[PDB]
Amino acid sequence: MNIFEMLRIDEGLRLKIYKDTEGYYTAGAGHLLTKSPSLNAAKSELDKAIGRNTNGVITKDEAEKLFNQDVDAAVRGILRNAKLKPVYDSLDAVRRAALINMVFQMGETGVAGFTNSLRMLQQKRWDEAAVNLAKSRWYNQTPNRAKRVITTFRTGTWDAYK
Ligand SMILES: [Cl-]
Ligand SMILES: [Cl-]
Repeated sequence: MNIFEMLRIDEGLRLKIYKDTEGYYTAGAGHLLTKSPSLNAAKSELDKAIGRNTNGVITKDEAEKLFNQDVDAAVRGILRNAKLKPVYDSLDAVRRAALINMVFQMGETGVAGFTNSLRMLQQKRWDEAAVNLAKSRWYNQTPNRAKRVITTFRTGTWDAYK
């Protein structure tokens, strides 16, 4: 298992514009297009991201390319973030993937906000961090996925994904 396979299970991969769990226009593997309610604006962003008039439809290769870029950007976002970097550096490989997943889903800013959990993860207090992470809108809105990421941070294994 790895970050790509992990996120592939969490986000899926749709070749048409769709609405995410929050009702926003997205495409591919969780690639957010816009928070605006306009399909047009969505199609515009998609074409600009792909580099062609897509008409709301992309191929698998195109989806995968967006996916790769998005994973690379999450990592780089983590490394550039003063609050995130230190945590990431302190973790083992499986847990780093869990942190990438959260960032991919909620953005660098969102995650940097779990101040207390981050401190706990950095201290390797696994069970504590898991309980703290669960007291959040994130867990209440997308519980199954949150459970999967949380168990990952708790156990340091891919069990929740196998
Ligand atoms: Cl883009
Ligand atoms: Cl869920």
